[PDB]
Amino acid sequence: EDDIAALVVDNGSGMCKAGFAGDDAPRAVFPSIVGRPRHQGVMVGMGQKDSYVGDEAQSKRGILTLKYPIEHGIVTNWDDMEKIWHHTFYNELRVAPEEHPVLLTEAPLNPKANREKMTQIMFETFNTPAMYVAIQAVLSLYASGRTTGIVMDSGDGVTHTVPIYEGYALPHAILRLDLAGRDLTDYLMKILTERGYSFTTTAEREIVRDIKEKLCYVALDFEQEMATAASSSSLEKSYELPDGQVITIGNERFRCPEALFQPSFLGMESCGIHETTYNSIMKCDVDIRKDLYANTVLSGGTTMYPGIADRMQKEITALAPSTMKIKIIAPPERKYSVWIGGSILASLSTFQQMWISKQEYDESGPSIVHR
Amino acid sequence: LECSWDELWNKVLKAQDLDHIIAAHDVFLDTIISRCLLDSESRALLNQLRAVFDQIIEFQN
Amino acid sequence: PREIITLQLGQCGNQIGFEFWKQLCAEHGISPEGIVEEFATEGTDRKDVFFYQADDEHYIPRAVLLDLEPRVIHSILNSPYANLYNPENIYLSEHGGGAGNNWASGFSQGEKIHEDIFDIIDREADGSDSLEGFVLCHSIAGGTGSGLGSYLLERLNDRYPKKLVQTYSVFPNQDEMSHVVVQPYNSLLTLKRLTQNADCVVVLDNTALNRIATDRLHIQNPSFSQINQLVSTIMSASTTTLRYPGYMNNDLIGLIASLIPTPRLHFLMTGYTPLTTDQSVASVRKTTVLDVMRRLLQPKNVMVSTGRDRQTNHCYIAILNIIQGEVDPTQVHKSLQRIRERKLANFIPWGPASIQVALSRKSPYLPSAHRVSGLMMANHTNISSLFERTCRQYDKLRKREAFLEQFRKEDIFKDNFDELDNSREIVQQLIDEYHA
Amino acid sequence: IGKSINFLHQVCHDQTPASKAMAVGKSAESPKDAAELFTDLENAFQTKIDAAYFDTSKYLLDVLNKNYNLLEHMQAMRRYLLLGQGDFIRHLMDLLKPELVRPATTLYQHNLTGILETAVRATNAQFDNPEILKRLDVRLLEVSPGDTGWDVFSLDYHVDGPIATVFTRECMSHYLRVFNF
Repeated sequence: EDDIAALVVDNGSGMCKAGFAGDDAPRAVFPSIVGRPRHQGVMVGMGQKDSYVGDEAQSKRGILTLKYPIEHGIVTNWDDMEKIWHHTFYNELRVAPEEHPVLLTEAPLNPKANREKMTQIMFETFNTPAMYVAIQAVLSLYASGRTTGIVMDSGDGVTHTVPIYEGYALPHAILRLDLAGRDLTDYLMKILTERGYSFTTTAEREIVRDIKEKLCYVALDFEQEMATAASSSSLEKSYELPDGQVITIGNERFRCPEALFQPSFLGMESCGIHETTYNSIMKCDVDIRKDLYANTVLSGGTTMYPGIADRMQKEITALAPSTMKIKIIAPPERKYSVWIGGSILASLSTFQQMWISKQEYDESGPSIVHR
Repeated sequence: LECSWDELWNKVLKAQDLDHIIAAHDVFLDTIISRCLLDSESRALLNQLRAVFDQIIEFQN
Repeated sequence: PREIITLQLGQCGNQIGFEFWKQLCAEHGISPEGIVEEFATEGTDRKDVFFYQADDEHYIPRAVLLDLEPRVIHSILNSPYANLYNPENIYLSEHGGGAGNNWASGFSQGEKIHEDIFDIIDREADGSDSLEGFVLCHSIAGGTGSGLGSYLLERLNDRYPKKLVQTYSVFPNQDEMSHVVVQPYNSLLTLKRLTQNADCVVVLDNTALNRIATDRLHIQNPSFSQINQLVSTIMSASTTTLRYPGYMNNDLIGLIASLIPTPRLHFLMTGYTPLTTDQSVASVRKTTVLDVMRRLLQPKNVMVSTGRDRQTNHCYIAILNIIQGEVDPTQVHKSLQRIRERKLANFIPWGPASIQVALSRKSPYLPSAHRVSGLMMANHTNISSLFERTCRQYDKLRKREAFLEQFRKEDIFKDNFDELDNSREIVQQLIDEYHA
Repeated sequence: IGKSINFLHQVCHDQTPASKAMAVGKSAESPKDAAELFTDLENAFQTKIDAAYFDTSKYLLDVLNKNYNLLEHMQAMRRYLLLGQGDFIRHLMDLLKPELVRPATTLYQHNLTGILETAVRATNAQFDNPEILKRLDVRLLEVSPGDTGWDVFSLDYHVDGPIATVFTRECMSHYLRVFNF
């Protein structure tokens, strides 16, 4: 059919999340890496292979050098980008995309010269029968059961603030802000160094990116949360990693979500998350502004916190007018909210003539994406 | 040693079965033993490859 | 362990071992203060063959540098390199006071820096487990490299008797005699110690350097700075069985045993095809093994000059042909076939003769990975042509009265000159006699 | 195809090769044959057994490639008893000459393993993480201990698990003969 036999590949900004449609989480997600040997010899670890990719490159990362084919959300090199597509279809799924349509993703700010490029790869090399290039912004909105609103994509890529009005986005309100989650995990190592615990192993730094979502919590009003630290509150948790190095949280717990609103800890004069939210809506048409306040959606892997839903709610009124109903739609999962929207789209009734095939590709070439 | 190293190792990466791994190995491991020492027709060889084995001990001591 | 302590000595001999160490570091793909790619350990499966073991992630070469000229050891500290060199153990700060151009200078400096010269090889063999031997990397150029090399062949031969001795001797140019003027004298003194107080030598000529230097190097001038390039490559090729995986004669005393008929007949001709690399975009057709080992027995690479009239009444007996790396190495026995149909070299019917083939994997580093290299180590009995020529240069200078009293101020006071001449003629008759 | 599913039961899994799209297939087929006139398929039946065949054969080599390093052990026994690399075995054979020259003992085995582990820490250090080095031991025969010591010594590559599937009993006995020459 294609009801369960349409493949959902959500090429995110640092992890490819592949799976079959009609599920609520991806089958296999892992960070997208490739690794190129410099001199080939006798191997070590996993058996003879031309390249260690993906999850056989994440098992050995000190015998190889890591290179993301998707860097800052966008494909930098297209040769190695086919190599991770090759990895997702045949190792971390196993089906041939020639009988099964493919639903692949895009950035809300990739150039069109790039967009004809990803259409040239799937049709020729993987020889897909049909596919459709879909925005990540609209899919996360679709998992939240709306068709209009603005999604606050904060992923392992570029922060997007995309107001979509009836599946059509405003091409004069998509701000590219340079805050990424990978910027925060990196900020967190260098203020751990003020406590006296410094990294020197790449494996200890991988758990910094886990701890950021795991141990670290968000309370309302950080400013009094450091004030309650001065009267010695309970909030300081000390993770033990077997070895002498410690990753503790407590005086760096609240600074690291505070860096969402304040990029000055990172050392820049750029816009904050609420600020880049407010600048995007403040250049939108005055008649459909109301529909964007009431359909604010959090999405991405940066806003993975238990208590960031209400922090953004008590915080966003103090910018925008109060004669606006602003309601923060915060799902507990949201990394997979792009993927759950991409699977649900495969099971959409009104999508069985919005497929981009090889025959329409044969009549107009790779500008059939113009659509 | 050469003709046989380039027989096993290059064939196994062509192979897709596991039963083809033993098909490229079971033809390897019975030639290696005939061309080295023992078969049952190589007995004119290994009377001379063992007669030289003891001749270098006695030439040495 | 087969640890060798290289004994760099003389004005040309320290500089050719200087780029010998520099060649090894670039080809193992490791920093010379450090390590950066672990593709260096996956690729070279033994990097301590000629280095001290690791425990700081450094590799300290197994070298000693004494030379009577302080210029060569000053040619390290005015070079940028000095982290692959130790200023207490790999070099001392200035040896000798000698000018030098006297063989009796370096012989008395050897009998009074005698304590420090045997305290620099046991400061370079305090990590040795089992010593293979000593390679005396000396020059015959000057009285610097030639005077002191004659002392150390006696005392390493009665203090360490089951150890390898092997020298990579060079001779200075015989077409200019301003370069060293004690040259016919010092060559014949050092030859007495090589033919009964040594085992194997590898003889190398400068008039045979310039035969090749106008052939593909396109320098007419007799280099003293691009003379260290040609030498460090053919040195590192001889032990590619002992640094990269061998199989049979995986030690260097495996190769060297197999190239000696009997002593005072061991002077081996070296030939090495790729001195410069034009296989850089014409390496993609895949340079075949088949028609490139045909010159590893033809004189179109040889480092020792001889006439061409002695390549038919004198015969090679042992020739080593080292091919390296993928090249389709299962058609390599097919290459050794096409030699005999040509008779690129004539071989004695009188007892055994041998055309020896080996292979070892190539360097992890790109200019030394698809660049087919052929290492020739011949032993041809027309090697006496240099030696009769040097003897002819010896008898004429002793009748012109230079170094018959100007070399008798120290260590000779009795005539013992016709003693060196008569023994020199015993060795040359014992060579020609072997081939029938 | 029925033999191959049993070889991943020597890896032990309850997984139908790779994807779960092979599992949907069993459910689809039972109604599709049932609904038909009374007719069984059989020109199409041989078509999806190709798509099953390429799936379970590349995957049965990929389940090993993650875990056991099969073909890596194919190169491994060859350098330790088919004498593939001489720098590994000369440096063995050097350190082994003061014990093989003397009469074998009842305590012969306890020193020959120990010099064996320090042998692969005097030419090797990048194969500790590999199990090559945890899969070699000392082989001794029936030969009476009056012997010289040489002849009875041989190294053997120790095989276990689903890797002993391809390292059958008939093979290495013949390598024993070829090691000796």
